[PDB]
Amino acid sequence: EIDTILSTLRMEADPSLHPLFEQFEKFYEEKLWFQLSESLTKFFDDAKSTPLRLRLYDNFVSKFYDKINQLSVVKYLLASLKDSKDFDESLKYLDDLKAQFQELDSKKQRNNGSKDHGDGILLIDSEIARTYLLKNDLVKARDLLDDLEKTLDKKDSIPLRITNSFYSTNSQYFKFKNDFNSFYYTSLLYLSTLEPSTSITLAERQQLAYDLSISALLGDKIYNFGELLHHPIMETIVNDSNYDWLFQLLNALTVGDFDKFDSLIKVQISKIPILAQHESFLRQKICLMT
Amino acid sequence: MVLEATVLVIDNSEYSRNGDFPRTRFEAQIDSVEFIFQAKRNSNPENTVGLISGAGANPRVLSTFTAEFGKILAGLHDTQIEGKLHMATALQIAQLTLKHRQNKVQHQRIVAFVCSPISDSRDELIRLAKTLKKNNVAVDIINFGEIEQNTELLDEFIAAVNNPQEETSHLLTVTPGPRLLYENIASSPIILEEGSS
Amino acid sequence: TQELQTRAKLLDNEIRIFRSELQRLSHENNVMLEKI
Amino acid sequence: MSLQHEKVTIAPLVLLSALDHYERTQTKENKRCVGVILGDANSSTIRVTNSFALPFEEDEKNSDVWFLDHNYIENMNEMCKKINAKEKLIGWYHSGPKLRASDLKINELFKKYTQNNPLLLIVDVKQQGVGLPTDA
Amino acid sequence: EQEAHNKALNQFKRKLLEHRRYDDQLKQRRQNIRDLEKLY
Repeated sequence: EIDTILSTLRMEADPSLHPLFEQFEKFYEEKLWFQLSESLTKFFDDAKSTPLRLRLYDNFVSKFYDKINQLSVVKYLLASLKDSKDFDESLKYLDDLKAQFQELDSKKQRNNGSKDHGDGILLIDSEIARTYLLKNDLVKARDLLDDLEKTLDKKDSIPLRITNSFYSTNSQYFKFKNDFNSFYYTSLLYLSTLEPSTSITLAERQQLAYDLSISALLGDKIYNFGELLHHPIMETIVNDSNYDWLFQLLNALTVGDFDKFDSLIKVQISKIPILAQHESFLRQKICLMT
Repeated sequence: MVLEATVLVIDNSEYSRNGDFPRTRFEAQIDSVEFIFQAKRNSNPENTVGLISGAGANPRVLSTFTAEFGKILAGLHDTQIEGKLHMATALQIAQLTLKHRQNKVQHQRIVAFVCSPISDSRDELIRLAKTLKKNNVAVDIINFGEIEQNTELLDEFIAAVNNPQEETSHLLTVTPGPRLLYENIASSPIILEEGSS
Repeated sequence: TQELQTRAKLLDNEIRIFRSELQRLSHENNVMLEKI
Repeated sequence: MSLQHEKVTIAPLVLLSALDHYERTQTKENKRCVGVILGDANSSTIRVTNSFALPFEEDEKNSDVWFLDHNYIENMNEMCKKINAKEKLIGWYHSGPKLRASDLKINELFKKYTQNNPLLLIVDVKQQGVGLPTDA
Repeated sequence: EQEAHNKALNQFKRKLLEHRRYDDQLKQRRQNIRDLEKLY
């Protein structure tokens, strides 16, 4: 039954991605639930790019969830719907998982004696909110975030990954409404506290880095440049093409030289349609800074 | 067993949930802990047992010396499985736990369940081993987590400890494959073990 | 006739898990009373 | 937990107690003492009413090695709630001389007991401070 | 009979019937702690 699913996955996979698939079958059998989680974890991190995920995840999430950490279950589902460009699909799978955790805790709590399951709750709701924002059902999203915020404060502490996921959703909503100041401020909190998960790659830094820089350029009160440099996002990478021109704007501000600033911006006005229309802001900002 | 105080170290690393012993290994170990405690009490009433953790960053005293299975099980009924073994820290602390005693004639013994490989420098544990033995603390390893996914490095350490002591250290090997954890332990020396006393 | 045997071993272990639980709950009533 | 901990008032009796406890365990000259501090809380002014020595062993080879007898802190608390119910677990004092990163770990163990945030009262019993030898 | 699974069932019947009882004892005891807390 499951073995048939594993064989399909191996045939489509690369020889290099064969040993990850072969480890799932044996470890499940061997009832090593530690390795069952480890093998899986490697897979979702990077082989989420490939469609391999659809067949392996959904089946494993709907079958053999109970065994591994709950956190590990919701982490894979997250990976699957990242690359998913369908919202009917996304909404379905969430509602289904939520029901499963509810059952699971009836046994598990006594069995281990102690084991949290409230981790999975919050993350589900954070994902659902976000689904609604992209669907541009902004109103639903607003009240779900608010509720999470209240819930969260009753807890003294949560994982890095929990507050990083709250923050990520909130930052998305703010750039949608083009509340530039609030996007940037919440984005700072996100960087500091960041998931130890390595889903965040160099390309994901770059994507986030264009928006963060735009919000602060058009401001007249944002002066958190020193914090920016030191944060992972610009720390590891400065030497891409996005960070050639954009970082030079940034430098030009800091040295407080308007002659350089003028030169760069004219070229960037044709290329960038955000900078074309916000000319007035860019000049005001540099003035107040010096 | 006569005039003996034995602290059980329960280790509920992330390899405690491994379903190798039915239904899970974690629940298999409760049965094991109940097994050891009742047997040693009935044999000698001066036998006492406390319960400490090998898990988390810093150990937790759940229970003191007792001839009460209720006191041990209440603490056991609620425990985390996401803690992790830190053997080196644990060894020095177990000794400290052992200074208070129903009476001093009782021996110093640790029985420790092991569900995961060592998480510490190998070389350090040899040095700690020889600090324990001056004060005559002997340490019996029910081994089954080291030989899941790593080679057996425990033999070196058991040899180092072994000296004339109130009791001797023992290596008792239990196969990690299904056989029910309490069941191997009942067939292993636990009360058929012996010292140099 | 095979399945009933194989099932008998699963129920045997279930006897013990129930009995351990019961003992803790009996202990708890005894402790609460003395304080009353 | 609770976030109301805006003021700390300190009975002089507490102060007197902290040296007394230090000397009766025969801890001295970089041997540390941990005791419970009892008093009122879930209130802005934390009122430290009393303190009491606990079983504590200090290891110098590994500074992250210590003993605390966890059961005892429960038991003692039970007795004093009977004497006066207003006293509750509110944290733990250290004798200093200084704060450490081991006191962070120690904090964590008291956090479980405490339904407030555990108050760490650093009583320097030696009193080398020119002013206040007590930090909260 | 000679057949030994015939005898075997008689042991299995008792296990099943004790299991039902251990669940009823379990619920009641949990209830009883609660009642004493209301007194307390």
